[PDB]
Amino acid sequence: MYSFPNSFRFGWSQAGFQSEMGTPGSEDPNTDWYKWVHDPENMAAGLVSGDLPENGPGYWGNYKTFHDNAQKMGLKIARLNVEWSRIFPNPLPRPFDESKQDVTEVEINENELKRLDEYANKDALNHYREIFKDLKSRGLYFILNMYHWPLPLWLHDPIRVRRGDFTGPSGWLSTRTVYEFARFSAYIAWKFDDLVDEYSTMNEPNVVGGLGYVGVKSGFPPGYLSFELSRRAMYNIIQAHARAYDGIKSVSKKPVGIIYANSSFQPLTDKDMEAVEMAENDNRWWFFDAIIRGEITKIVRDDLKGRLDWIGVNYYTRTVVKRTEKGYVSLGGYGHGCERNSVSLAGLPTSDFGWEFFPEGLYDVLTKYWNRYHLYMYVTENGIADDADYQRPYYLVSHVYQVHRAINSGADVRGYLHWSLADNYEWASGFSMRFGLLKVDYNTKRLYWRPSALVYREIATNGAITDEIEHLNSVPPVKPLRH
Amino acid sequence: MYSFPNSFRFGWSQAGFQSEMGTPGSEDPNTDWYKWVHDPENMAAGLVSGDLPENGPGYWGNYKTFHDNAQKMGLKIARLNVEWSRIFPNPLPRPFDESKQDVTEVEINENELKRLDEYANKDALNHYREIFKDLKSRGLYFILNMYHWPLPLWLHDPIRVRRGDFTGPSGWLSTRTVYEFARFSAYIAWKFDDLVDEYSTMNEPNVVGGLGYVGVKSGFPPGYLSFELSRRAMYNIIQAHARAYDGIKSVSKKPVGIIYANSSFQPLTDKDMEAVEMAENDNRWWFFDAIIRGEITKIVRDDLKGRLDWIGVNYYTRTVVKRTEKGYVSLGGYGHGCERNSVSLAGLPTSDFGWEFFPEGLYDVLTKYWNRYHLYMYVTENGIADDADYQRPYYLVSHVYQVHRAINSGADVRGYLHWSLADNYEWASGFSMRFGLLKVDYNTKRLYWRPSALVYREIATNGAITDEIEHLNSVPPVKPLRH
Amino acid sequence: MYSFPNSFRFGWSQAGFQSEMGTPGSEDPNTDWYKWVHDPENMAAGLVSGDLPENGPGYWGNYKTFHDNAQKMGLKIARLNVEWSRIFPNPLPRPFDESKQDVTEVEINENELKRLDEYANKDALNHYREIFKDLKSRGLYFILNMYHWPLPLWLHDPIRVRRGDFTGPSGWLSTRTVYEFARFSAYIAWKFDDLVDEYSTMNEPNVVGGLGYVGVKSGFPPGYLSFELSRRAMYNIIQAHARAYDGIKSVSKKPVGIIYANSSFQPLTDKDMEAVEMAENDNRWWFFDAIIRGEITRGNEKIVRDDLKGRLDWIGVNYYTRTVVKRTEKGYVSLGGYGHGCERNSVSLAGLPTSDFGWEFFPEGLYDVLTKYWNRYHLYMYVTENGIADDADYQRPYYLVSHVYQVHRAINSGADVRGYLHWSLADNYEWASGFSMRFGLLKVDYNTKRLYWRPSALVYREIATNGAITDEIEHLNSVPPVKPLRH
Amino acid sequence: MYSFPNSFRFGWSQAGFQSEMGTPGSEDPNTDWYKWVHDPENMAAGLVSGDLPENGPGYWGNYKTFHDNAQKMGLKIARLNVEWSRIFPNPLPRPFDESKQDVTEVEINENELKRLDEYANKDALNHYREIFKDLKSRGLYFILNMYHWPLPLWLHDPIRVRRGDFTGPSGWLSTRTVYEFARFSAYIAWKFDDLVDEYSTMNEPNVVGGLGYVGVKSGFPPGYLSFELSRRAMYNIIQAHARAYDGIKSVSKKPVGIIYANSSFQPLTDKDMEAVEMAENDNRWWFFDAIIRGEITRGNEKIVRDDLKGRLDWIGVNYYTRTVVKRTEKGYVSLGGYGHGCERNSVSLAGLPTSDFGWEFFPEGLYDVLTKYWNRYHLYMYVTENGIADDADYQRPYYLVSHVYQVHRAINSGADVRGYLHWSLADNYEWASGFSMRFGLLKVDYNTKRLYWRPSALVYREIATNGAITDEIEHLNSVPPVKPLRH
Ligand SMILES: OC[C@H]1N/C(=N\O)[C@H](O)[C@@H](O)[C@@H]1O
Ligand SMILES: OC[C@H]1N/C(=N\O)[C@H](O)[C@@H](O)[C@@H]1O
Ligand SMILES: OC[C@H]1N/C(=N\O)[C@H](O)[C@@H](O)[C@@H]1O
Ligand SMILES: OC[C@H]1N/C(=N\O)[C@H](O)[C@@H](O)[C@@H]1O
Repeated sequence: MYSFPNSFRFGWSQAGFQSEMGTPGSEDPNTDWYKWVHDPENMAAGLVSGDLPENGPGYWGNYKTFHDNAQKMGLKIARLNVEWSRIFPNPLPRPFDESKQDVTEVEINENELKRLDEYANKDALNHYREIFKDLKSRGLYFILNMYHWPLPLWLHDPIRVRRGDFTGPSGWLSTRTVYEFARFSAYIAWKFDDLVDEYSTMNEPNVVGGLGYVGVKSGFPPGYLSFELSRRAMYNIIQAHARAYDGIKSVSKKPVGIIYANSSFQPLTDKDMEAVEMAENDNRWWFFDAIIRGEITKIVRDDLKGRLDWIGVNYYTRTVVKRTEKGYVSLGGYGHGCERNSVSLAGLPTSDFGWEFFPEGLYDVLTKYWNRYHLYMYVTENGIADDADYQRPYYLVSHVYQVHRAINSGADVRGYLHWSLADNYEWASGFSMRFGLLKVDYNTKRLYWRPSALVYREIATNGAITDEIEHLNSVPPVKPLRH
Repeated sequence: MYSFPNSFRFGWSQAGFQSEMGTPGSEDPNTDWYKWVHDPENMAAGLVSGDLPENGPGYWGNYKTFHDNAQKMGLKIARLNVEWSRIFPNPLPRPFDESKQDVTEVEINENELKRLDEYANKDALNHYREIFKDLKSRGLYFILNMYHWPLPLWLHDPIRVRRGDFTGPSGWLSTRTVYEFARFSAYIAWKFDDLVDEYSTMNEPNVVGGLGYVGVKSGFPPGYLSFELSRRAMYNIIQAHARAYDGIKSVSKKPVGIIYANSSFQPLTDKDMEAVEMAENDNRWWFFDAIIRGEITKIVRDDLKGRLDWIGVNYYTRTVVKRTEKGYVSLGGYGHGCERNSVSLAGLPTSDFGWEFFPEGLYDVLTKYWNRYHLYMYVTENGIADDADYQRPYYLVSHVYQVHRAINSGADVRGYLHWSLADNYEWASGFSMRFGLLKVDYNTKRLYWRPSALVYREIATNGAITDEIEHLNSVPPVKPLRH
Repeated sequence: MYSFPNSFRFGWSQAGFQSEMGTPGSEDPNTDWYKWVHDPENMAAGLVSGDLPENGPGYWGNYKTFHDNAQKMGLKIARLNVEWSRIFPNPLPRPFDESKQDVTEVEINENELKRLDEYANKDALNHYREIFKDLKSRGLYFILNMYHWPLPLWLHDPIRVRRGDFTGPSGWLSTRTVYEFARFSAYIAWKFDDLVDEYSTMNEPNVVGGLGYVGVKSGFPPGYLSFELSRRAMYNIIQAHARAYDGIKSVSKKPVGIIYANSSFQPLTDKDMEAVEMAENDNRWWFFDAIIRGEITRGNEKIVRDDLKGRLDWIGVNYYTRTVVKRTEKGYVSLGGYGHGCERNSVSLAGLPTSDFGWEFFPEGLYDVLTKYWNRYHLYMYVTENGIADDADYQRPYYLVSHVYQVHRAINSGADVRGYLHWSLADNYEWASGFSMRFGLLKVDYNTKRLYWRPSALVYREIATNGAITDEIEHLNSVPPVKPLRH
Repeated sequence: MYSFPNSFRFGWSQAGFQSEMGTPGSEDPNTDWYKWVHDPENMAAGLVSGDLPENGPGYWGNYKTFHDNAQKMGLKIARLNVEWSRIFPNPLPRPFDESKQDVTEVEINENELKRLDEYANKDALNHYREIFKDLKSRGLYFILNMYHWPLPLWLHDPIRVRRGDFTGPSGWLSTRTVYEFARFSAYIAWKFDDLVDEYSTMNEPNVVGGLGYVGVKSGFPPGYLSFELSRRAMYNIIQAHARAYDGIKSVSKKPVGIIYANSSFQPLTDKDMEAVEMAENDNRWWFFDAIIRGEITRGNEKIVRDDLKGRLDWIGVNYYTRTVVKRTEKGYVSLGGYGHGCERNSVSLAGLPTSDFGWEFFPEGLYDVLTKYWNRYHLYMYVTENGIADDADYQRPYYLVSHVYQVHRAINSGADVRGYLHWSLADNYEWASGFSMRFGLLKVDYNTKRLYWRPSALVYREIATNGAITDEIEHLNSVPPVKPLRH
């Protein structure tokens, strides 16, 4: 067996936009993402799937069922977010000089929170309180995340921006968003601190800036291709993180961290180890050096330094890189860039999404963070698109083993949260990518236990990979799978 | 949910030759099958795999572990056989006219059993008693089968016969075997009646005669190609069944049945329904009409009539047939005649063994037997070769559902026994075909729970296909599998 | 045997941007498409492959070898374009009210032509003359096409437009481009008419407008997503075609047609026949009714323009695969998993093999397309493109024979089809996809620029030299066996 | 370019039983193989496919058409056999001590030949003359082979032997067959020497003995499993070859060789080179050392037989794929998943594509086999068979060019190789597998008996007419791309 520390918790992560809608009464039309996936032109271009989130798994109405299943599964931790748009669906009075590059301080006090109070949707707040109380009643430790991608439409009209029009609400391109995000975060902590165990400001800010402004074929808002604007967005979201951290801490003593999108950077040949380090700097260290050490672009900002208590590690697969004349490049045919339901250039099985099986990468990522910063971590996402459940039992057990391995090496990792408890709306890809331990019938909103859920219940209830399921710490056999 | 009657039992079947050996001390070199798979010429011809049963899962030594796992899995029934060769490894004194075609009576009484007693291996008998006592102590209902293919070498030297030499011990071609089988069966019931709940005389006599003397590419002993001798073997094994039934009943009041190899015969087109009936007559009814009604080839034998209390239905897949000028033919590309790890001509997934997914066939077979004979049934075998466990969760739930369906239609089916609890020696194919709910590491003899075992535990402990696993009553998705 | 009329020609089609560059001194850096595929942001987004056209098959320098192989293969017809950008690399003097929606007339006279002649690149002109004279010396009948997608940069900066900046050169969004295209076409006809047998104004305007402004994941310039701007570009390209036809006719008596991208629209179920007609209207008839019958929609009204009516002598049918459509509450939709929307090197939802590009094998659609055009307009046709992405040459022998058979079938039904031009003689630069998609009868080694005959080229030679699908290769009129192929 | 010597010939090989029947009046029901494939028990066991040779490509009636296509394809050599059973359908008079292990001499003189002539079927003889004269009229050099597996039923009843009854005609288990084969070969030479350029005594004796008595799942007659009887049959077939060589030489001055089934033995790891040598000894050298050097094992002793020594003028190299071997405690073993032991239409354990028959693409092995024979014996060779089961023709263009290149390489290294004969010109009856395995350059429609040129036939014509792999097809000297193929 592989036994975990008595305090280690197994659980799951999910997001508001992806899971909440589906039950009549749950509809939240007020985000950039809602508008984006309903857009006629985006649909015709195939940038979005045509599936709509209001036809979703219905966590808003059915949360008690989700929680019942999580409890039966032996889970002891959950990470979810509140949707900003639900709490503040209408524009807030403008506060503050918008032309200033840096946002070093956002003053938040009791009076200001009471004023914000008057703009908040009370029905939304009460409902979230009901969801989280039910969550806590199952013995679930609660990590509350403030943001998992959708912005209020009054902060970002993504179609205007796609069209090249920067005169409207411009999302992460505007310091007004940084300012309001800080206040929103403080406001939520102020309202929910009694229920929350730990906080995250944000989920994967690198993906928001990266796919929003560079990887435009991904169909992420606002899909405006610009290196310069991707930089500006990332700069703003970093400041937003720091200002949200200060805002939360003005109102709570609880740990505040951040959740980030990771890949394990692997050398194509033994001559590519420098390329790996350059990739890690460019995709990981530059960001965390900003919010932990205050290092940014080359100065030190005291308002950025030390704004992090813990690191949420999301991990799915690797990225293979090679050294280049001018620098380095990532290679197609490995990691996230494989054919769906096939095999990578290394002969490793790929998921319904075309992502390569590579659990060793998780050990790489956890130990590298630990060695650099010595901040404790949760694995906040790890899972696989696999409606049939062919690969998931292996994917699950193998990655859990790599976590045990990281802890064995000295890394302080305090939980593993699978993505996800149930199938949900996979962004521009729609419902066809199914990540759940539980299968969703979208017609009836019924949840079914895929065999991996029975496997995870084994792990969670025992706090270990048991002797009986240890064989799943291996690669899915490729011979019976599609090539 | 699909709930079964309170008296219905879920369990498993296994065979002595396939599971017993593997632990030092368990070796049984005294069968036709042992000699057959060790034969240098058979190995060079590829008729046998080259794997040897003494390197097996080791039920002989490890039975307590098998039973522990079965109990944890919620199983309540088991069907196993004693190996004839273990109990009588040495030739018995010749009794009886060998030239007579019919064996209508075998006189067995107390004195004769006491005499046989003096030739029996006491160590083997005591060991089986230990295995079965442990089995009963887990709350397992016990179906004891007398025969599952290997014969004592002193009754059958299969290499001599393969070579065309009929002067030696000739197995089912000799009425001496019919005579000794009747006595052996009576002897075992006499020794074990206190432990046994129900009896089977034989496992799949049609396969012994069919592959032994016609389907010679299967590498089954003695591999002598002869329509005439296949008929003679089948004639003898039928009489053997009847004489074993009388012999058991001379010593016990408990139910005595037989286990038979079934296929669901399906019409290629709607013009082939006559072909189906001809196939069913030729492969099923002729045999059961002999041992139930005494009808044989065209007379009635009173010594054959009514020799059956129950029917063991083994079922894996269908056979597609078409009408022919001269009669009917079976079609390649369906049922058992598909490519391994692929798809049939109907687009249905095939197993590691090349067998087509067709659970509806089981409903067909159970209801047809019920309607003809009105004898109660157990599903004595059903399973799939699937080391990876990709298809098994679906195979398991789908077939269990078809049993529920048969019962719903009025058929008296009293249990479902999966083939098998753990991986074992798949005859001429060796160890590579893995049918277990539990995976065997043959190096250490350790057993692991494949996810289907967790699924089966759900079914068995609840006496139902539960709401949560009901989605597995479907065909494995073929898109992610090999074509 | 399937024998063709004695006058029928077998040949090939090729485009300037895709095949010219690759030999020393052949580079043409002056187009929208050149800038588009070199753009750092386009490359990082994966909109373009990273492959560059200047590393291509080298027709500019190696044309004699291309033509040697075409002659050896028994080909008797070719359709190529001149690249506008090579002839006019620098801007011409502003002539004309850019605010006017319609361009009903473009006056071109001999004096105007002689002025234009002062701005034309003479080396480029002379080189094209050398290429075309060699072509004609092989006994190849010559269809000269004026345009096959790239525009001079001075007429379109696609990066600016991608960024949503409409103050610069805007390509088909500007009537200036319409005006200049007319003059350009008249000019090329004026200079080359002695070498040309028939003219086409343009290749697949519907793709330029459709992928440029709607199908933006395709990585075609300017990649600005706008239904309204797609409509505007299509409106301009239609009037450009008409003005180019009048311009060519002012200087030549020869036939002037257009080449258009076709799909065979097929009903998912027997209840989807209406859906097909609606798709045919929306993707085909609306365009050809504008340039043949003068019928068109301007803003929100349905009018006849006398300046558009009758501007077409022949139709170039480009055809690769079908589109499967189904009827919807609000209209019709096309279905993934058939036609061009399949997995690469696999099988469609109908069990038909797909190409290296994920396009479904459906030769029957060529019969559908040819006979439908014939019955509507009764204008003669050439099949101006038909071919398959297939480096290994597994499917091409079947693809070629089967589609050629379908043209024999169309003629048999009464359709006036005068030739079949395979895409392409050799591998070339497949737009945003780069070099990996190989459509050639001849394989190109891009390192040495050497050409190799795939077995389909030997098959094609059998067809062309005999003017028939011979008895000996007739079995290739069938679907490539799927069992040995990837699924 | 890979150019061959001016004297080198490209051609094909074909067998009587596999190609002759299919036309009215061509049936030969009088062989062991005919009875074997019609046998009800063999059919029900799946030992044989159920396909029947009398439904075959019809060379007996259509030979002129076969030869027309071979001439069109530029072929200059052919190797065929006469079927023994057609010439002597009824038993001959018993001559000779059947209990003697060795047959050191078979006296044949002109008087004996004239007596044999009284029993020969004259219609069959005249028909073969007609076939062979037509063959020679195409400029085809003629290798006549005496035997390619089927024996007259009066010499072998394979069902009896399958049943373990050795009292009837026992085929290669009886010296009577050795004795009669010698007379038969002398006889055919006597009758046909004016038409023949070179002779082979037999095709692949090692397969006859090996699959007949050991590899019994292959469904080859008599399918009686016995190491000892396999040894006995191989011993007899060896002496039959020697006696047939002396018999032919008594009547002809022409070269007399033998055709043998080859595999290239390859080491799994660098520690398996000894294993290869042992496999080469056991599967190849032991046989050829008997008939060239007279070295052999009788019962349990190693002797030189003067009556076996030097009975060979040339070696026919048949080659399809490799065998991968590894060293074992007790010796060596060959490995599944490489060579002929792969899944059909898939990839081997080495990632190389497999044929319709599950045979791995390994042209390098032909170089290995040719040079090894050359270095051991210094006898000239023809590649007498090489080809692939491939109905679709996906892999054959690569298979053909690559193996032909390997023969060019062998000659380059000094090996005297005088021709390459593809198996086969057209599809035919593949033994126990039936018609489904298609090896032809030409595809056969078995309903009409029409022949079609697969693209590989056009490729082969390029090679044969030029006497070279030309520059234009040189890219086919490569492995078929696996990505678009089934795995
Ligand atoms: O793609 C799976 C999963 N992965 C994610 N990042 O990699 C997102 O956080 C989550 O919203 C998404 O659903
Ligand atoms: O082939 C699976 C299984 N199936 C069986 N019959 O179909 C045999 O009873 C059993 O011994 C064998 O292992
Ligand atoms: O996609 C192949 C081919 N097909 C075309 N239309 O479909 C284009 O005219 C041509 O430039 C392109 O290369
Ligand atoms: O298996 C193809 C071919 N190969 C052969 N040896 O390998 C035989 O001589 C020939 O008869 C057979 O048809």
